[PDB]
Parts: sequence; C-alpha cells; structure tokens
Amino acid sequence: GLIYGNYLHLEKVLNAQELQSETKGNKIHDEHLFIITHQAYELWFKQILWELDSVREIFQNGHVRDERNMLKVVSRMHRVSVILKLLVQQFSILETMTALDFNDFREYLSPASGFQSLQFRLLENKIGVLQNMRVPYNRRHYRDNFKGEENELLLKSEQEKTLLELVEAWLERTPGLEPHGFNFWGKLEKNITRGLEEEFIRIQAKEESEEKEEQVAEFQKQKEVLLSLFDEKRHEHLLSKGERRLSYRALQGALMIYFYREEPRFQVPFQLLTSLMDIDSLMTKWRYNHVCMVHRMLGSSGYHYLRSTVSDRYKVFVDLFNLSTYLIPRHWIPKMNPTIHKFLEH
Amino acid sequence: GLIYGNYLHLEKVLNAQELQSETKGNKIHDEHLFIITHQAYELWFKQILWELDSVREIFQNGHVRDERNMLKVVSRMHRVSVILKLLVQQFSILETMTALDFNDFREYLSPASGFQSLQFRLLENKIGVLQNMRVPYNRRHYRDNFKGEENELLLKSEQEKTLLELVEAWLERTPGLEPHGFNFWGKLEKNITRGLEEEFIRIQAKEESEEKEEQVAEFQKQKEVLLSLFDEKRHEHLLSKGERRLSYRALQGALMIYFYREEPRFQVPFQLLTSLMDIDSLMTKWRYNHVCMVHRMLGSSGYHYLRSTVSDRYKVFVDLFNLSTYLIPRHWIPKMNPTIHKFLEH
Amino acid sequence: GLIYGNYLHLEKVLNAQELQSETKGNKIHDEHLFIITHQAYELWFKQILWELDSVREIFQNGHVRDERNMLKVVSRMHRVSVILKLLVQQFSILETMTALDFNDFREYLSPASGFQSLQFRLLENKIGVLQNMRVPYNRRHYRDNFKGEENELLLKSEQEKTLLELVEAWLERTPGLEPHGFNFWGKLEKNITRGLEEEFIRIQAESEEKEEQVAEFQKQKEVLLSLFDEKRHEHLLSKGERRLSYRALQGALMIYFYREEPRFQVPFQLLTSLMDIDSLMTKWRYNHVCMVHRMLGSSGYHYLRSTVSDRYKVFVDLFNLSTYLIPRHWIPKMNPTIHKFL
Amino acid sequence: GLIYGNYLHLEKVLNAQELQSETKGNKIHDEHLFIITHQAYELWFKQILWELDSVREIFQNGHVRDERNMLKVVSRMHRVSVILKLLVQQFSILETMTALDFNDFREYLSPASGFQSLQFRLLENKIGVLQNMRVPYNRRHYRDNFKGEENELLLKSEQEKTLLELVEAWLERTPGLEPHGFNFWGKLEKNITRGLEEEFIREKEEQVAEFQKQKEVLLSLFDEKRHEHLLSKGERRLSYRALQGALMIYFYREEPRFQVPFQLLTSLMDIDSLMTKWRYNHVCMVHRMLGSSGYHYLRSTVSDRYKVFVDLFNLSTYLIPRHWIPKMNPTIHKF
Ligand code: HEM
Ligand code: HEM
Ligand code: HEM
Ligand code: HEM
Ligand SMILES: c1ccc2c(-c3ccc4c(c3)nnn4CCN3CCNCC3)c[nH]c2c1
Ligand SMILES: c1ccc2c(-c3ccc4c(c3)nnn4CCN3CCNCC3)c[nH]c2c1
Ligand SMILES: c1ccc2c(-c3ccc4c(c3)nnn4CCN3CCNCC3)c[nH]c2c1
Ligand SMILES: c1ccc2c(-c3ccc4c(c3)nnn4CCN3CCNCC3)c[nH]c2c1
Ligand SMILES: C[C@](N)(Cc1c[nH]c2ccccc12)C(=O)O
Ligand SMILES: C[C@](N)(Cc1c[nH]c2ccccc12)C(=O)O
Ligand SMILES: C[C@](N)(Cc1c[nH]c2ccccc12)C(=O)O
Ligand SMILES: C[C@](N)(Cc1c[nH]c2ccccc12)C(=O)O
Repeated sequence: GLIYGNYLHLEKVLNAQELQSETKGNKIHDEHLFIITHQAYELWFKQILWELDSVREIFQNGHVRDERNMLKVVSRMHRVSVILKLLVQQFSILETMTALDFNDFREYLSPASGFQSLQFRLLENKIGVLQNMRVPYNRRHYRDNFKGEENELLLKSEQEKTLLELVEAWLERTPGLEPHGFNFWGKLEKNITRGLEEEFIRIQAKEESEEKEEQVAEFQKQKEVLLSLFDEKRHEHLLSKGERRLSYRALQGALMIYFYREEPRFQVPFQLLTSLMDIDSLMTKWRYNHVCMVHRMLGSSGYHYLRSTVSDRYKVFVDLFNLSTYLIPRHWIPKMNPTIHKFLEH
Repeated sequence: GLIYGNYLHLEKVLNAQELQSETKGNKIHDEHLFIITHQAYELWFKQILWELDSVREIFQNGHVRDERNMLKVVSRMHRVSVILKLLVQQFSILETMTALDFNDFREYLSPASGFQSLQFRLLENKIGVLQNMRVPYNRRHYRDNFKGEENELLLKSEQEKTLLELVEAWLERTPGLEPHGFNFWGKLEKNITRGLEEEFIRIQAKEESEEKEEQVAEFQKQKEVLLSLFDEKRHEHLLSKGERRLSYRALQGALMIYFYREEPRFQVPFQLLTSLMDIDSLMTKWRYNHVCMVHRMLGSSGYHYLRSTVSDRYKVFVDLFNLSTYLIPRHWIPKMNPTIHKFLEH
Repeated sequence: GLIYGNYLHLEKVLNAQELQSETKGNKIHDEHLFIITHQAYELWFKQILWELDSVREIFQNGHVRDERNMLKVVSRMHRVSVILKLLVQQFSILETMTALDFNDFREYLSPASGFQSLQFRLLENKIGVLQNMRVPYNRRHYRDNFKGEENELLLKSEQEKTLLELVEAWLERTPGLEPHGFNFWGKLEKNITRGLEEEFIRIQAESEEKEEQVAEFQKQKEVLLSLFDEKRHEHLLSKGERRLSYRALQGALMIYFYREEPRFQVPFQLLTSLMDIDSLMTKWRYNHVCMVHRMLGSSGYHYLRSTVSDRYKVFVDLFNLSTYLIPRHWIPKMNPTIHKFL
Repeated sequence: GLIYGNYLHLEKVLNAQELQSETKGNKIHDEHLFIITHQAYELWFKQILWELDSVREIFQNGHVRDERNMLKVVSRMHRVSVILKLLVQQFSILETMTALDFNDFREYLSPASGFQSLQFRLLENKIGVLQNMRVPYNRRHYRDNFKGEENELLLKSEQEKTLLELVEAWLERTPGLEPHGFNFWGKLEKNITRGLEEEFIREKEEQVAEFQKQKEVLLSLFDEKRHEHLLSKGERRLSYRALQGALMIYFYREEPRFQVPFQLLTSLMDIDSLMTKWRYNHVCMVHRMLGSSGYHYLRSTVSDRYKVFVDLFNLSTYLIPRHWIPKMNPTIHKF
C-alpha cells in the first residue's frame, strides 16, 4: 500500500539540498535556507504552470465556448493569484538572512542566477510577455542562457498560443458587439458624443468664473480621451508601440463585460478579467520584492535591469487596467432593456 | 560552471510529482495541487529542522555559554517563527480546492495520510512534545505507523535532548538566582509577602460592604496564586502530572529574565523566551488551520482527534505563557542595586 | 472645497484617544496601542455590519430573486471575509505588547471588557448566532450586560431576520427540487440506493482488505441514507445541531452537485463565502483566546475557549455537506432536455 | 464604573462616517468602505507617530545613553514595522471595490486627496524625508496644501530633530571609532589595503577587471571628501562618522553590546522598505482605479530619494571577507 513519503516522492524532494559551501569544505548555515527558498518557489511555479497550461488548453480546445467551464477557469486563475500572493510573502523568509551572512557563501554560487529559472521564463511566456517588449540583459536575449531541450521548451512557450492571445480571441467573440445586434460600440459612441455635448452646454451656462475655466479645460481633456476610444487607427498605432496589446475588438469585448458585468452571462467573465489583472499586479509585486531584496543583499547592474522589469512593459493585461481611463457616467451606458437582456441571461 | 537547476537539484525536485489518479488512468487536475502543497510543507519542515537542530547543538555543546552566540540563537528561532507564519498562510492555497473536487481523487490516496510525515513528528519531538501526553489516534502510538530508519530516527528524536530540555538547562544557570548572590527568589518571596500584608491592612480598614467582600475574595485568590509560586512540592507534583514542564529552578530563571528583561544581559534572553512562546503558538495555529480544512474536506473521528491536538497538552513552553499569572506590581520587584547591576553587563 | 480631514471627520476619529492611565496621573505608553487597536476593530466591525445589512436587505426585499444581483451579493460577502482576514492579522499588532507592560495599565480598565462590544454582538446576531445556543457567561445571558437603546438594538438584531434565515428562504426556492420537475432528491435517493448495492456486489467478490472494505461501506451506507430521514433532521434541528430546513439543505446540495451549471456558478460561490465567514469568525475567536492567554494567564479564557465551537458556526450545515459526497457518476445526470432551466 | 464604548470614545469614532454621495442625495454603497479604510489608516498613523515620537524622545533626552533602554527602543521600532506590514495588507480590502463602482462617487470627493494626510506627512518628516529632495507634484510644494495649526505642526516636524538625525548622533558615539582606542577605521583601511594587494598578487583579465572594480568601491569608503560631497547632494544622509559607527555595528554585531543595536539598524531599514511598499501598493491601486500623472508622480515616490536610511542598505556594497575584519580579541572586546 501507498505511504505519504512515497506518494510525494520525498526521496527526491528531501535529498535535493547540496550546500556548495559544504561541498567545498566551508559549510555556511544560511546557504541551506537559500536553497530551500528557491526550491519552494520552483515547486509553486510548477503548480502555477500546471494551472495556467490547463486554462490555456480550455481556451485552445474551444471548451471555454461551453460556459459551464467558466467556473473552472476563474477558480484556477484565482488559485494562481492566491499562490502568487504567497510567493510574495515568501520573501519575508529570506529577509531573515543578513547580507553579511549571505556574503559568506555567495562566492560558491557563481556563476549561477535566478535568471536561469526555466519555469519563471515559461511562466512569463505562457502568460504573454512578448520578446520585443523585453528589456535585454547585458545586451543579450534571455534564451541565449539556455540550451538543449530547455531551449526547445522555451521556444514552444514562445511559439504556442499565450493566455493573452487566447483571451483576446475569446474577448473578440463577446456577445453584444454585433452591429446587427446590440451594436454596443455604435450606441456607446453616440451616447458619449451626446453626453459630452450635454456637459459642454452645462459648463457654458456656468457664470464666468475660474472654476468654470478649470471645468472647461477638464472637459477638453476628457472629451479628447473619451473620443480617442473610437479611433481604431490610434489603437493600431499604440499597438505597434506596445503601449497596448489587445486587438481593438478584444478591447470592445472587455469594456462590454465591464459595463454589463451584473448581467448573468458576464458575472463570471468579469471575475476572470479581475483575476487576470490580479495576476499582473502580483507578478509585478513579485518583481518589486525581488528587486528590494537584491538591493539589500548586493547593493546598487542587475539591480537596474531588475528595476526596469517593474514596468507596464511586463504587464500583459495592461489594457484591462487602462479601461479605467474610459469610465463614463452610468446613465451614458447603452440601456440593456428586458427586450435586449435575453441574449445575456442563460 | 554551476547552473541554477543543478545547484538546486531541480532534476529531483521538479520530477517528484506523480498523480496517483493519473497512474491509475483517471487523472484529476486538483491532485497536482495537493501534491505540491505537501511537498512545499515538507521542504519548509526540513528547513525548520535545520534551524532547530542548529540551535539545539549550540546549547548541547555549550556555545550558548558564550553570549556572542545569543544573537544567532534568537535570529534562527525568529526565522522558525517566520517560516511557521508562512506555513499557516499556505493553507489558503489548498482552500482553493473544493471538497467536491478533492473527493474525485481521495480514493487513490488510501491508505496514506499526513500522519506519516516523519518530519512533522521529528519537529514535534525535537521541540519537546512528550509522548506521555500525546493523544492516541484510534488506539495507536504515533510511531507504530513508521518502520525502518524512519522508526530509528524518530526514536533518536525522542531520546536526544529536546529544545525544552536544553533551554531548561540554560535557564537553571540564569544569573541572579544564587542565594548567596542577588537571591532573587528570597527577595521576591519577602517583597510579595510584605506587599500582600500591606494590602490586607488597607482592606481590613475598610468598612463592611459588598465591595469589601469582593475585594477580600479577590485578595485571597491573588495571595493564593502568588504564594503558590514558592511551593516547590506543588510544582514537583504538577511536573509529574505533566501540567508543567520546566524544573522549579528553570522557572526561577525564566521569571528572573521576565522581570529584569531591560537589563542588557537579559535583553536578548527575553527575546528568546518570547520566540519560544511564538513557536508554540504558531505550531498550534498550524494544527488549527489543518483541522479547519480537514473538516471542510471530509466533514465530521480524524477531525475530533485533530481538534484534540489543539490543546495545552501539546504546548511545550506552557510554563513561559503561564508566568503572566504571577505578575506583581513593578514596585514589588526586587530592586537591582548599582553594585548588583554590574553582574548584568558585558 | 472639501478637505480630506473633514470628509473623514478626523476631528472625531483622531480625538478619541484618552489614556485612562494618563487620566489617573500615571500614563502608560502601551495603553495607547490598546486603545487604537480596539478602535480599528470597531471601525471594521461597522463596515462589516454595513456590508452584511446591505446583503440582508437584498434578500429581505426579494431583489435576490433577480439574478443580476448575485454578483453584488457575492462581492460584498467576499469583502466581509477579506476584512475578517485582516482583523485576524491585526492581532499581530497587539502581540507586540508584553503581558508585563499590559499589567501596568490593566487596573485602569476595570470594569470594562471587549464583551461590551455592541457591534460584535450585532454581528453575531445578524449572521445568525442563536441565543438559546449561546454559552452562558457567569451563568447569565450575554444581553444582561447591556442597557438602554443598546439592549433594544440587540433585541431587534435577534428578532429581525438573520442572514441564515434569509439564505434558508432563498435556498428553499432553489430550482430542481420540484418533484414534478428534475426531482433531484428522488433521483438522488434512487441513484445512491443503486450505487451502494453495486458496491456491495463488488465487495462480495474473504481477505483482510474485504473486512476493511465492508466496514467502510456500512458506515457510508448509514450516512448516505441518513440524508433522507427528514425526521432525524427535524430532530437534530430542534437540538440545534443543524440550522437549515430540510428543504434548504436540498437546495444547497443541489447547488453543490450542479455548481458548474451557469445558474449555479455564483450561488455556489455564495455558499463558499458563507462558510468562509464562519471560518474566519472562528479564527478571530481562536486568535483572541490565544492572546488573552498570553496576557492574563491561566477564566474568561475558558468561557472564550468554549466559544470556539460548532455552537457558534451558523452555516455548519454547509460544511457538513462534505459528509454526503458521492462518486460523480452517482449524481443525477442534468437532463440536456431541460438543461436550459439551469 | 467604566464602559468599553466610553473608554474608546466610540460616540466619536462610530459617528464619523458621512457619505458625501448621501449628503448630496445619491448614496453610493462603496463610499462607506472608502471612508472607513482611510479612517483606519489614520488611526494607525496616529499610533505610529505615538511610537516614533516616543523613540525620538528617548534619543533627544539622552535616555538611549543608558543601554537598558535599547530593548524598549527596538520593540517600539519593531512595532512600527508590524503596523506598517498591516497597512500594506489593508489595501487588499479596498481592492474589493471596482473602478466602476468607485467611479460612482469619485465626483463627490473633489477636490480632496490622500495628499492632504497631515499625519502621513508628519510621519515622512519625523523619520527624516528631506523637503528639498521631495518630488514636486504639479510644480508645487507639499505644505502649500496645508494651512493653520496644520502648517505649523508640519513646520515643527521639519525643524525638530528627525529620527535619522538622532540616530546619526547616536551612531557617532559608537564605541570603537576612537583612534586612540580600537582604531577601527585605520585597522580596516590597513586590512583592506593589505588583502587587496594580496589578491592582485594572485578570465584572469575579467577577474582583474572585477578586482579593479572591487578595489575602487572598497577604497571609496575612505574618501571622506567624496562622502561630504555626496552628503551635500543628498545622495547620502549620514555623517561620515555615523557611517563608521554603523559599519562597526555591522561587523561586530555578535558582540553583546552591539546585538540589539544591530537589531535597531535592521528595523530602520525595514521601516524604509515597508514605507516604500506602502507607496507602491498605493500606486498599483490608483492605476486600477483612475488609469492615466498621479500614477507617475506616485511611481516617482518609489525612488531612493525617499529612503531615509539608504546608507544602511548600501553598507552591503562595502563587504569584505570575514578574515579581513579587524580581530576583536577579548582584551580589546572588553568595551
Ligand atoms: C539573496 C537573494 C537573491 C539575490 C541576491 C538575487 C540576485 C539576482 C540578480 C542579481 C538577478 C539579475 C541577474 C544576474 O545578474 O544574475 C536576479 C534575477 C532573478 N532572480 Fe534573483 N536573487 C535572489 C533571490 C531570488 C529568489 C528567491 C528567486 C526565486 C526564484 C529569484 C529568482 C530570480 C529570477 C527569476 C531572476 C530573473 C528575473 C528577470 O529576468 O526578470 N531570485 N536575481
Ligand atoms: C485535503 C487536505 C487534507 C486532508 C483532507 C487531511 C486529512 C487529514 C486527516 C483526516 C488527518 C488525521 C489522521 C488520519 O485520519 O489519517 C490528518 C492528519 C495530519 N495531516 Fe492532514 N489533511 C490535509 C492536508 C494536510 C496538509 C496540507 C498537511 C501538511 C503537512 C497535512 C499534514 C498532516 C499531519 C502532519 C497530520 C498528523 C497530525 C497529528 O497527528 O497531530 N495534512 N490529515
Ligand atoms: C489585552 C488584550 C485583550 C485582553 C486581555 C482581553 C480580555 C478579554 C477577556 C478576559 C474576555 C472575556 C470577558 C471578560 O472576562 O471580560 C474578552 C472577551 C472579548 N474580547 Fe477581549 N481581550 C483583549 C483584546 C481584545 C481585542 C483587541 C478585541 C477586539 C475587539 C476584543 C474583543 C473582545 C470581545 C468581543 C469579547 C467578547 C467575546 C465573546 O463573548 O465571545 N478583545 N476579552
Ligand atoms: C480609491 C483609492 C485611492 C485613490 C484613487 C487614490 C488616489 C490618489 C492620487 C491620485 C494621489 C496623488 C495625489 C492627487 O492626485 O491628489 C494620491 C495620493 C495619496 N494617497 Fe491616495 N488614493 C486612494 C486610496 C488611498 C488610501 C487608502 C490611502 C490611505 C490613507 C491614501 C493615501 C494617499 C497619500 C498619503 C497620498 C499622498 C502620497 C504622496 O504624496 O506620496 N490613498 N491618492
Ligand atoms: C541560485 C544560485 C544563485 C542565485 C542568485 C544570485 C545571482 C547573482 C549573484 C548572487 C546570487 N550572488 N552574487 N551575485 C553576483 C551578481 N552578478 C552575477 C551575474 N553577473 C552580474 C551580477 C539568485 N538566485 C540564485 C539561485
Ligand atoms: C498525502 C496523502 C494523503 C493525505 C491526507 C489524507 C488523510 C486521510 C484521508 C484522506 C487524505 N482522504 N481520505 N482520508 C480518510 C480519513 N480516514 C482515514 C483513517 N480512518 C479515519 C479517517 C492528508 N494529507 C495527505 C498527504
Ligand atoms: C477596552 C477595555 C477593556 C478591554 C478588555 C479586557 C477585559 C477583561 C480584562 C482585561 C481587559 N484585563 N483584565 N481583564 C480581567 C478579566 N476578568 C476578571 C474577572 N472579572 C471579569 C473580568 C478587552 N478589550 C477591552 C477593551
Ligand atoms: C478622501 C478623498 C479622496 C481621496 C483620494 C483621491 C485623490 C485624487 C483623486 C481621487 C481620489 N479620485 N480621483 N482623483 C483625481 C486625481 N487628480 C486630482 C488632482 N489633479 C490630478 C489628479 C485618495 N484618498 C482620498 C481620501
Ligand atoms: C460562446 C462564447 N462563450 C461567447 C463568448 C466569448 N466571450 C464571452 C464573454 C462573456 C460571455 C460570452 C462570451 C465563445 O465563443 O467562447
Ligand atoms: C554563562 C551562561 N550563558 C549564563 C546564563 C544562563 N542562562 C542565562 C540567561 C540570561 C543571561 C545569562 C544566562 C550559561 O551558564 O550558559
Ligand atoms: C428566481 C430565484 N432567484 C430562484 C433561486 C432561488 N435560489 C436559487 C439558487 C440558485 C439559482 C437560482 C435560485 C428566486 O426564486 O429567488
Ligand atoms: C554610551 C552610549 N550608549 C554609546 C553608544 C552610542 N551608540 C552605540 C551603539 C552601540 C553601543 C554603544 C553605543 C551613548 O553615548 O549613548
């Protein structure tokens, strides 16, 4: 019969700790911590990949089309964000190691680095970090540090469909964008154009003041932004610059879901969007906590490379965050009368 | 040169995941989570054992006598409590698994259980959980479930000196208890006896009242407690009953440190005492969070056994917690005379 | 315009700290911490009541009948559990206060206690802690400590519909229980009866294993069939060992088993959140007890230790549905025919 | 006798919630959360100020000279770190509010802002954030937004001695720096110079290239003028002597007299870290709520211009082999 230690293959897991300081005849106690910490990180990366790959497959193989599967999708994404939340907290363990003490074994580590985490890279890639959007380290590609089946895996990760791509595809199919249907984008442009007109009238009416002057300038700004939403070419341009990532139609789908999130069919889809943003947030918080530690340990340069990874260029779903820019009054939102509610009702 | 994956023997760590559901031709997704969670726990237990064993050795080998080593001792104990804090939070990850989903692979796990965690047992033992006071599960001894070098290791863990025993030894050597020296115990008994007398007079003077009675009743209770501290035989009795764990002299040492904690030589010792209590607390919080989950997963015998492990019967440093019972007014505390104070400097 | 400090009425919030040790001419530093900690707890209790009362209203006014409201309901319940998670962590702040230091101002507190938190009680009540099932303190009822409008509010809180009651009501209306419809309960009894038989046949196929298998089977059979004894339920209900109506229990199990069906996805989330709130409330109680121990020693401790029991778990029924888990293949197949109803 | 609600003045605390959305006849549910969150933050800031001011006083009144007070000092600093850790987690509560929902009451807030947290500013100042090194928002001074007793308090907070200043003073008095005593700085320069030479005596090019880099850094430690210059720029904060005291404590931390002082240094760095983490978590949220200047201004607060104890972090840069560290034989350890 099956025993715990065997079920968990602890013969492997708990015989994987080799202090290099010890191997070279100068055992340093805190090296053990350094080893375990990373090994735990790698376990959890493996788990995250497990969840993420599973969700990619649900999209890739069209199961997501069957909306019964949305609960599973959101659960696993949420689980990823829970794991990441932990991985952030896990830095607290390694903060128990002083720089002075780390200094006593750092030499036996050269020339190895976290940079060589295949899994971390797989994770970046599978979520949808693009190579053109990557900061080079020492003017080199991240993959040039990897060889063999490893380089092969990393390629597959780059070449196979990312979560971003798969979500984009799914977002494009969001119900309500059909011009022959609810014509969301049309109704939205109209309602915003109308609404803005109304507002300008209001402001013009205001008695010549400095508040008014301010309100006028504000209006100009908002009007610009709000209408920029309907400039597909602006989008295509911002896409090429990598300031956006999602297709124009995917963006429409996402905003559809934002605005109509209470409608039954969009309740769990809205949760998914939230979770995708959570993953981006937590990944960046991981990067920041990593930076903050490397600083404490090595001083001021990897530090600056790392500091550069704490940017929106590494946020895959930055588009979802930026939909907050285009928030309008609720009353401007195209009406979902019972008439046109049925298509979003399950 | 050295590569990350090799340094961390990831060839082992990341090839230790064997879904039994998959091995029996019915892969269940959430099983992977269950495996990784446990594997992470076991990594961290290993680290805790590493820290704990190191601190045990510092005591057993008299390095703790050189007070330079106190910083190291407290840091590592604190590190243990930081890890435990994390392990408690780690349950949040496994709470992402529904009971319904766990039910879909629980069959392939029989007859294995967490009970078979050698390391968890080693940890209990090395801290100082006593078998005499271990709740039996289904009329079984915990060790009877283990065989081979495992059973051997568990025995060694039981027989070799525990942290409690080693701390006890060290506490017995606490400066200030010397009757021919500061005579803390003597001065304390005197000051308490005197103080209590004084209070009684205060109350006796009061006029008969329900208040007076309420006060007299309280005084009797306090007097009882405070004086029970000087009944060595009561202690020896409670020791045999396992309601206390520390020698009478170790108890004196601990209270010495509590009362004079601001004195330089006692500052880090007091920190150590705090950390020992923290470890007990977090260990029991681990047990409670484990229970809370087994309930959500299996419903309500195991559950009840587990609920019973969340008791003071498992609290190794219960004596340190209970020194709060014997708090006296500050002014009752034997004054540290300038000459005397010298013995607590470095 | 509006100023931050005024918007937040900080003239009140940040002039509410009066050290009693200082008022009596012996200021103790750590008293300040003790005050702030509690004040923060109370702020968050107020917020929890705000969320909880809002959700109660959505149920009581029948808005929950319109399923567009489910996202809001689950978000606010989830928000409650997030606040509670914080309130648990908040104990870590007060653990920075030593018992020795607390001892230096404890006297100036008498005879006040956390016990007198009106809000904590309102929260217990509004979730659905029953007075009859409350552990007595000092051989007396919790409310005897309260007077005036406070006692009045506490009564209202006890008498007005609890979250449990309102969820019960809603669970009773769960689709699928209709005997004329999917007849879940019927199909379930049948499928379990059948499934158990099939297992016995497997088992009937002598060994140590066999001995074990049959013992397991016996209990499982007992448990699973006990589910269909409405009388046992009504009995356990009167004993307060269960809380939900038998019909509500059917609704809940319906949702468990068919949770992936779109209409049940967010409802299942709600059930999970209700259990989370119970769990976190218990974790708060445990962390409270653990601290009172470190501070006062060894007995309110014992009273408190008694509050960490199933007597205080309002949705214990939802936790215990794990007992009645069956193989997936036993679950009545959700008719593609009528699937559209769900 | 005393009642809980009265002891805690809950008549004030629990009657301080005024939804502006409600005051203007359009109550929005999530506004309540926004209010409470901030109120909780402010309570905890008050507590932090209480701890911090107490520690400042222990330094300023010379009690820290009596080393029995070090336990109290480190406990309270650690307590600050624990509160800050909580305040970081507290953002998770407000993350339960969607941008869509926040949008429904944001209007009733104009023109109010977190910027106007007197306490947050008092906290920045009392720790030792320098005004000249503060990034302007909208080409404006932070204090310009405050008037009355508030502006007065903020000034006092700027003018009275900061934690940094008080720690600096104390670090300068670290035992061991006496040239006539252990003569740490000399022993250090000597041992380093010697060891570096030996290394030179000993890919090879890259190693030599690295050695040159190393040597540069290590020797830069003894350039008092470089330091004084970097000090005036505000790229460093501590006096040259305080820096020596700190490094003394780093290297000899195991020595009993330095055990708790080393803990203090660690905690000062922890407070810097946690303050920055607060700033970052605030940013990461304003982004999800407002989208996009504020975000970027805030991203600028995650600069080391806001790290008061940056000197303590950077002592990791000047790390030598242990065997280079001047030996503390008990005779000269007697202290
Ligand atoms: C003492 C603690 C640590 C130090 C000093 C440290 C140092 C560094 C440095 C300097 C780099 C930049 C590449 C290089 O120059 O070698 C780096 C990158 C990295 N580290 Fe760490 N690290 C630490 C802990 C960790 C931990 C716990 C993880 C967990 C897996 C980790 C994972 C990584 C990863 C994945 C990268 C590449 C990041 C990217 O390219 O965006 N490191 N680390
Ligand atoms: C699905 C999650 C879990 C379930 C259902 C579960 C179930 C159980 C049960 C029923 C027991 C009591 C003994 C028995 O009946 O075999 C037990 C004990 C134990 N479990 Fe778990 N467990 C879970 C997760 C974990 C995790 C994450 C750990 C991490 C190491 C763990 C470690 C243990 C240990 C060490 C014991 C023995 C405790 C003692 O004897 O004091 N379990 N578990
Ligand atoms: C020094 C810290 C604390 C001590 C010593 C303490 C002590 C006690 C004691 C002894 C009781 C039992 C009733 C009594 O005998 O007076 C109690 C109950 C209670 N305490 Fe605390 N407490 C502490 C912190 C807190 C905090 C931070 C809260 C936050 C609100 C709190 C809330 C309560 C509540 C609500 C009760 C009633 C609980 C129930 O009946 O189930 N206490 N406390
Ligand atoms: C909906 C949530 C929040 C939003 C949208 C928000 C927005 C902003 C913005 C845009 C700024 C930049 C200054 C300005 O434009 O007025 C700011 C600054 C600030 N916020 Fe917030 N904030 C939020 C929550 C909080 C919370 C919970 C705190 C906690 C008290 C807080 C404290 C501050 C502080 C202290 C500043 C000034 C920071 C500095 O100057 O470094 N905010 N906030
Ligand atoms: C396993 C092994 C090593 C690491 C590191 C890591 C990375 C860089 C390190 C280091 C540890 N100790 N010193 N350095 C020097 C920094 N150099 C190295 C590369 N060239 C320029 C920067 C992090 N995680 C690990 C896991
Ligand atoms: C690895 C493997 C298994 C586990 C468990 C665990 C423990 C008990 C379990 C279980 C999983 N699934 N069903 N049970 C039945 C409980 N019974 C068994 C003994 N007789 C009464 C209770 C926890 N962690 C694990 C790690
Ligand atoms: C505000 C004020 C006080 C509290 C307490 C609290 C409650 C009871 C306490 C206490 C603190 N310190 N000692 N006790 C004594 C416990 N018993 C003794 C026997 N008679 C009844 C009281 C918790 N939160 C508070 C907030
Ligand atoms: C109480 C009241 C408001 C706040 C904010 C806060 C600050 C600025 C906000 C906001 C909320 N919502 N929108 N803005 C606009 C940002 N503008 C203002 C200045 N001009 C450029 C940026 C945070 N905490 C609060 C507490
Ligand atoms: C049938 C569909 N699930 C349509 C779809 C796409 N994105 C959505 C978001 C919310 C609701 C529905 C959708 C599909 O084609 O996947
Ligand atoms: C020399 C000594 N380390 C003395 C000692 C024992 N316990 C203590 C507690 C606090 C301070 C000192 C001690 C020893 O005998 O180990
Ligand atoms: C229309 C309805 N909301 C039906 C209902 C009740 N409970 C449920 C649980 C899950 C799904 C639907 C329901 C009502 O009658 O309120
Ligand atoms: C006597 C002294 N406490 C000297 C002092 C300053 N910093 C220190 C650090 C560690 C040890 C001692 C000191 C004082 O003058 O305050």
